[PDB]
Amino acid sequence: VQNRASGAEIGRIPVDSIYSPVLKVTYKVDATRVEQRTDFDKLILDVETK
Amino acid sequence: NSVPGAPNRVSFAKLREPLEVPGLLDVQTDSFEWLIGSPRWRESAAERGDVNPVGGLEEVLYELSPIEDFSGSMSLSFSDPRFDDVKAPVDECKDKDMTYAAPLFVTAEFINNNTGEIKSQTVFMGDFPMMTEKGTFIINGTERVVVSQLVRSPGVYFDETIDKSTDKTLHSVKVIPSRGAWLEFDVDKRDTVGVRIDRKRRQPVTVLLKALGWTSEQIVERFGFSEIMRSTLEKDNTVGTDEALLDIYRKLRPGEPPTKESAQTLLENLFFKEKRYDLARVGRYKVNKKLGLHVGEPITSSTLTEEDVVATIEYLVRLHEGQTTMTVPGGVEVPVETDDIDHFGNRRLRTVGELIQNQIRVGMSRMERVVRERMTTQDVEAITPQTLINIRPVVAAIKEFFGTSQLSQFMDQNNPLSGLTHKRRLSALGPGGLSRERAGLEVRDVHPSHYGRMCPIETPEGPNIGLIGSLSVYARVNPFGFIETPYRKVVDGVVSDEIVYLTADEEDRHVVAQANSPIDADGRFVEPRVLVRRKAGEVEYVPSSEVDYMDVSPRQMVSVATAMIPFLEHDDANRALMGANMQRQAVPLVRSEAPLVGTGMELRAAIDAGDVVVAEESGVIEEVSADYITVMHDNGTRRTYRMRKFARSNHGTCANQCPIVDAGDRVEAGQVIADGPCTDDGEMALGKNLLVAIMPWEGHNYEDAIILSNRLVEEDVLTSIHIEEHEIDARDTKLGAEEITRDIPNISDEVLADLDERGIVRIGAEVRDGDILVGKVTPKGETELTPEERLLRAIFGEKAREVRDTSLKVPHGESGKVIGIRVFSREDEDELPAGVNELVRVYVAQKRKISDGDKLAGRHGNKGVIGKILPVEDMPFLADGTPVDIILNTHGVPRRMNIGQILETHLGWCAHSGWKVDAAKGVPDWAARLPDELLEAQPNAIVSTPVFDGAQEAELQGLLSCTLPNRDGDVLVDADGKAMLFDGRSGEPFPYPVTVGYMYIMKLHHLVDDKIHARSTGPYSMITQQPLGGKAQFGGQRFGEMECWAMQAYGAAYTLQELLTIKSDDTVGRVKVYEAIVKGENIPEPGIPESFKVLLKELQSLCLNVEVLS
Amino acid sequence: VTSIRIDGVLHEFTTVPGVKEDVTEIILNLKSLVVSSEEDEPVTMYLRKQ
RNA sequence: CCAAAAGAAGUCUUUCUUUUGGUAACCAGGAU
Repeated sequence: VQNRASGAEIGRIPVDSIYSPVLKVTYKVDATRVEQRTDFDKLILDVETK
Repeated sequence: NSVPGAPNRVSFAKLREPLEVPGLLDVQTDSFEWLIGSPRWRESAAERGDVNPVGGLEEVLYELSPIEDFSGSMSLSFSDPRFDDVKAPVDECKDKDMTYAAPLFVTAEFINNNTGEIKSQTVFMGDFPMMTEKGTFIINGTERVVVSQLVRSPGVYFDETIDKSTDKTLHSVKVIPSRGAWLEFDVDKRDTVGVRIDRKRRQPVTVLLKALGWTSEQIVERFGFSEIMRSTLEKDNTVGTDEALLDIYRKLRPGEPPTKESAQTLLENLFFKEKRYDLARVGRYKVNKKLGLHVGEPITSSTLTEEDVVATIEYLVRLHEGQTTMTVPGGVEVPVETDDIDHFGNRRLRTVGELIQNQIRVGMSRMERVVRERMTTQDVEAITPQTLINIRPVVAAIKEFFGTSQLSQFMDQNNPLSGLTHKRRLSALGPGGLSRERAGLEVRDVHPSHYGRMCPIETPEGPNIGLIGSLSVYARVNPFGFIETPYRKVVDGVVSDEIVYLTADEEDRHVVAQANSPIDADGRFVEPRVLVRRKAGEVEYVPSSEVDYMDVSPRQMVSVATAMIPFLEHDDANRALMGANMQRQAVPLVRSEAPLVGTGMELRAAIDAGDVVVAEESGVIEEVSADYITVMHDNGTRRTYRMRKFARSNHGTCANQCPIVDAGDRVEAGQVIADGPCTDDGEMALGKNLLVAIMPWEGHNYEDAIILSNRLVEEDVLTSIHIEEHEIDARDTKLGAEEITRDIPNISDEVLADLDERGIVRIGAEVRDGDILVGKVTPKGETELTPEERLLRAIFGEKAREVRDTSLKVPHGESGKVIGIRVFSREDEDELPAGVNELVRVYVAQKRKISDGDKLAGRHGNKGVIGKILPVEDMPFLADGTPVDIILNTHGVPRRMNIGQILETHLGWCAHSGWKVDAAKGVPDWAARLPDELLEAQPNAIVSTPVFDGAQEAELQGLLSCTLPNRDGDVLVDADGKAMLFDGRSGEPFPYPVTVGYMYIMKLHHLVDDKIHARSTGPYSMITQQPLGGKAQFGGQRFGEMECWAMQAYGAAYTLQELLTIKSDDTVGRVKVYEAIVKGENIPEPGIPESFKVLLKELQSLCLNVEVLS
Repeated sequence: VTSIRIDGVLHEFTTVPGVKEDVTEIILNLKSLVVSSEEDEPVTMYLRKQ
């Protein structure tokens, strides 16, 4: 945030802000495709926070 | 490798180089210390040219002295040039706008040749700018570079040109001297041998020969082997020496009465009296070598001689006769052949010392003219050597050279590599060289004599292509200005380690093999047949018994910038030229990162450029800080190194220096002790390693466009700092008393808040366009004697208070913090330009992130502007959730023939992940000749592939097959080098694997924020009332002739009429249309442009009665 | 973190006496903090070292 | 067309009146 936008002295140093706790996310699906056509998926979701 | 603290960068090189890369700034520094005559050069010449050591200044002073009058009754002589210590250090000179220079003194001695009264004095000859330890000059505070010039050497050049009318060969010869008069001998369509002295009509050679004192018997005695010379002599029509002299006088002296003494003396004056004709030492050497006259005698004397002229004529007639070789009486025989003027045996280099010597020479010529004119208008016995010398022309010549020239330029300081490339440049254009608009295509080519001497790749891409080149890595310039290259001589089939430097002619005589040949560990080629270079650059297969020499290494034909491209031989020359030229446009970033896959040239180029701090003496670090490093030497003494923090370069970039040592470490001599702008622990680091995918993605990387992750903006990966400089000064003026103050007329207080108590803004204050940086007022002038006001001023005491605020405002499109303020003043007896009381300089700094439209690039010429910057969630990501950073298009790679980027991507992935070749039972065959300790690497390993001896395709494939898993035992990239990506925007996996890896990309200094501009209305010109030009004023875009043709072709007459009248220079139309727009009315009709009326007035001023009828 | 204020410095492009890093590097190092607050309004945390 | 000063009205800050004040040519370097 620019120093002028807020009312701040010369000694203020605005800093870029990153408010994100999550670090890395991925997933993989285990699809079962049988010959009799009763199918379904299986989502395995992996979450890593800081 | 040979630096005491360099990082461990493991190389794929198979060969071993006998010779280390020379000092890369030796051209400049060894050319200047010859000019001033340092003891270092004296020793260097002693172990080489001890026959005649003399500097440039001593040569000039010896050729100048003595200065004598016509009677010869008095003389003046100069000797013993001497320098004092520099007036101030480098840093003070750069800070205070002072030229870095040293005083020069000479010993002038005046002798009266009729009284013998000798008068010696020490004469001050001015302040002589001195070169720093980095190859630069500091003139008026700025740092400059003198470029070496490629010219044509003086000598004799024979050439043949066919004839259209007769289809006959017509030979010719040109004797081009240094600073003299030309004379050409030629054979015309009729079988006769002519002459063109100075620049006149052809005359028979017999006339010149007789004028030289040759009887018609001697001519037919020696020149009796040719029908042409007999034919010319018979039809000569001139008998008697005096008649020939008179005819030459007629041709040369227009409208003057011919005589015997004048004709006898003028011919010898033009070519034999050495005051109006010089060949130098290079010209004399070249003439003697071409004609083979004086092989033994040393070169002392620089004028022509009758022997040379007769030998030239004989050579020309025998060349026309079709002879093979010719022997001249008293000299060894030589081959009779024509010359190539683009041969690097005929083009010499005028280095930084030669150019300054030439300027001192013209200055001294002017001074001696003044001296010998002043020696006749002063009475004798009042003359002292100080009253004859006028030093002003000499110092004027130096100022003219160092301020106004096409070879004295502002140092290129975009990044450290730019300056090193600037100091090793050979430009064929300058005063005394060819011109950019008048250069053909035969001088822009790459002659086969350039091998090892001028890099064929690195050259400008514009209309300067071929006219500016760069010196190769191993090349050196010999005492005559000819470039040399080391060769490893092979004696009887045994490749020795004796390095010999050969210039292009000697390299022509012998047969040279290649560096990457199969040496068998005992200096013996494996096979008898090897590629070589024969006389005219011909490449053949000679049995390995004729070979005389071999190159000291590959990478001998490339320059510094082109030696930093990995996998250069997999890229075509067109794209490698761009890749080399775009590496010196990269901007320094806030934090630097060394490439994962380099070539090993980065460390040497970083330490030789000079932007790093290097320990002068070994010792132990005592104190470290962001501002200095204190080293405690082994013997008592201590040294403190000060750092350049956030300093502006010539091109507005940051020039930080930060230490890379701690308070207890021990350092060694020559060890890098503090990084620089674009260095990472001593190695060049111009860009960053980004994870890349080589797929087309939704058309955003279409036609050379690029897609970036938003992580590179959040994490400040491609951020850079740019600094600006603003100047203003207070000057006396005839009215007097300019002042820097806060009391400015017609200005409120809200616009006087950031200013401190005495004008200048406060440090730390952010500014926008239009804000005042330095408050200043000047007298309003118009000193007027109005009765009441003047009578109040005079006796009553009313003050003038005439003020006109010429304040310093930050120009359009600029902003940022105020980081520094430098204020000079006359009160503190600072050295300021004459008539200036005060001078204040304000520095404004910005921090710029990467954004759409900014230009990026790799090292292989794969440029492109940033098309989009995607959020990190909608990007292709690996199976473990890792997004890619950059996406490059597929259609650009195979068509441009720069497949080196794909191999760099593969090796970058291998280096990032780390590998381990499994030598469980025997090393694999593909890893047989792979160097040891390359069979395994740790993650994030730095490797190097030299330019022409690096990683083979089989080795890359093998390394890809064996590469470590990341965290869990998952290998993301298979043996082909491709990965299965997920579509972060839809979610489904992409159907086919994609190529992923790590590429080293650079941020170029072509940012959008300097390129965007718009204007509704603004300032206009004065003579013609059209809008100005440029962003800093405001200015409009130009609607040229071609854009007018386009609109005429469309048929749009009203658009074209308004664009040229009520948008440019219809003075009433502008205001009327603005009013109509703001009030919602209809746009009015245009009038007459003002430029047409200006044209009419100029035509009338040329006395032409131009009138418009009705 | 939204902004900082070092007492002896006026802007981001300067140096602190005694500190091996400069203010830009200090800010880039602080850009790796992970902190969790519980109240909406801004709060300030102090750092003092000798 | 803008800035400053003074006077008047209202709003708590705009309008009306008066005065003062108000660019080029060279050389060089780049890009497509």
